[PDB]
Amino acid sequence: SSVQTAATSWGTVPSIRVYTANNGKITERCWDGKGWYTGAFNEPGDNVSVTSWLVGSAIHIRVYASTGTTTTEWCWDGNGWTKGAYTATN
Ligand SMILES: OC[C@@]1(O)OC[C@@H](O)[C@@H](O)[C@@H]1O
Ligand SMILES: OC[C@@]1(O)OC[C@@H](O)[C@@H](O)[C@@H]1O
Repeated sequence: SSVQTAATSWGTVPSIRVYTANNGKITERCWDGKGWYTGAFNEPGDNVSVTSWLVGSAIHIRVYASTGTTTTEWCWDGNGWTKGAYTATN
């Protein structure tokens, strides 16, 4: 019924990313210290989770988008979103 969210953050500002699964689609809202805005992530999914990590000054984000029993990993590594290698046999 209600939307389903996942959130991650990094640094001291901080930067925050909030992913919302709604009606089969996952979108992204972003905060970098100035106000909330809509991010570049939009992919199919009924469920979302996220994790992120820093390597020095580089942020790496992994978003896990699921529809049915299939989970697709999406990867941010500084140069746009790319499909990750994650697989599972659910
Ligand atoms: O604009 C900020 C942005 O580039 O930050 C990294 C990712 O969260 C992207 O989806 C997002 O658009
Ligand atoms: O750089 C992308 C990648 O290798 O990062 C680590 C894991 O998230 C993998 O599934 C993914 O393909």
